[PDB]
Amino acid sequence: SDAPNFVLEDTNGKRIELSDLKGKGVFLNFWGTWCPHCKKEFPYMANQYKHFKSQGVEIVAVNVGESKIAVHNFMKSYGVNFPVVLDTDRQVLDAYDVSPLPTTFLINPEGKVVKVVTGTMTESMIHDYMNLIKPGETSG
Repeated sequence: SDAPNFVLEDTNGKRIELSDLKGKGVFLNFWGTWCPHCKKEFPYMANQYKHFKSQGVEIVAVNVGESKIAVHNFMKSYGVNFPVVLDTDRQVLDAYDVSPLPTTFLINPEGKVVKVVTGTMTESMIHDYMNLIKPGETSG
């Protein structure tokens, strides 16, 4: 049930450790630039993140070991506005035993995996999933 801890660099070179996000809900995505689901769902995530960032939900979109350039090109094409990290050796992918691409893990403020999602997600499902993990209620 507990999300394995990991440390990866984001696309700006910043160290991101999962446990440094305790107290927040984490929408943890594993994805590749070629994935039909990701091309569709990344824009929905980016629109939802505009609302949920200020409700204590963080997104960590773990790319499965593709190049910096391929990742950058995808992020620009799909308007990504949330943290993307590079699982350069697929170590984290292996720790989470991820099969289909993509896979999403809903992690609560305590670091517990509350749902694993491999199906297609509408923007509404993404909204409800972020609600499922946000730390209580935050005032406007």
